[PDB]
Amino acid sequence: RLPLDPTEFVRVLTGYLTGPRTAFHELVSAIAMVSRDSHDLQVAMDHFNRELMDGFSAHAAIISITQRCEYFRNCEAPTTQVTSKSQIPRAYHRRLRDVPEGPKTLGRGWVYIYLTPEGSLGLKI
Repeated sequence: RLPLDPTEFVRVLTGYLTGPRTAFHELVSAIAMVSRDSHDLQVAMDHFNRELMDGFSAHAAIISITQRCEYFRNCEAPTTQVTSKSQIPRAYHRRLRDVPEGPKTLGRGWVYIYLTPEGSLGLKI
């Protein structure tokens, strides 16, 4: 069999989501981006399937990885670079906040630290 890579991880987990793309899709993508190898991805995936088995929704399970899986819990939120604020999805605009110094952890709910030419805007879950 084939161990996981980020792309398949994102496809499997976001399969359980519906509706327009929201910060939950981005949280899935952040979890995939921030893992160090296939082992972290299958930790996150095993936990996700555990939480669905327990009857949690996909959304709850996704947040539950950031809370209960110890690696992702203590992980710096990933950085995305954009040419401007305009290329950040529009629905996120109202929730963007400026970003502190130091640990912008996934456990504390961060998803993306966007990099813009004038500012470093953070998006929470």
